[PDB]
Amino acid sequence: ETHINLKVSDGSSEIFFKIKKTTPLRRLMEAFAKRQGKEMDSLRFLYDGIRIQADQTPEDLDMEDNDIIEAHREQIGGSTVVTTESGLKYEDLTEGSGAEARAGQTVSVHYTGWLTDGQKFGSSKDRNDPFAFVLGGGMVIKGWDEGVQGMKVGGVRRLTIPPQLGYGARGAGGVIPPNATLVFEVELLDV
Ligand SMILES: COc1cc(CCCOC(=O)[C@@H]2CCCCN2S(=O)(=O)Cc2ccccc2)cc(OC)c1OC
Repeated sequence: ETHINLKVSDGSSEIFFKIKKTTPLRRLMEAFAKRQGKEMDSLRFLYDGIRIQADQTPEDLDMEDNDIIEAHREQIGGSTVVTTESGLKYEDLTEGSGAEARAGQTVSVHYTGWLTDGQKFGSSKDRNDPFAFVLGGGMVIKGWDEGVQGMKVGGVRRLTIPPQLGYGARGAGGVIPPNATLVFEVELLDV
């Protein structure tokens, strides 16, 4: 056999590939990162608990048909996920500089949002149009009004938003179903 099938899983997104055994894994890794809107740089791919480098081939790693590659985010700065009283979770992927965003300020952000199955349902980067709103003003979902408070400019924060802080029993956009937990990465551009 010259080719094998591989599954890459990050716990949410799973993507299936068929790769020639002598092909470097770079293209597969890039494909998985692109599907999440992310750069390959912000991800780590493991096979049999060992990190894969882009130049390595399935042959190099003795991979077999239907083997699994696990995908993770690694932030060099570390990972601390905080649960709030409301059940919101936040994780500062990057901490910003300067003053913290406060309720009542108009902020400008970039964001991407996904379902817990990894499906991207929206991004400001799609129209390359930052999104502005009045923080704590009730014009965005509750999880955002709560979760963007405390961010600093240049910060990127990952919000995990339970449905009562999102779209609840209604869902939205022909994409988000009832009772869906939402994941956003939000970049604070200005406050
Ligand atoms: C369910 O409650 C509300 C929902 C909205 C939705 C419009 C604003 O959108 C958002 O809150 C979020 C965060 C800010 C960026 C855009 N989104 S969004 O979730 O990505 C919008 C979306 C796009 C595609 C499919 C489904 C949903 C506005 C609201 O206020 C006018 C709401 O009431 C507080």
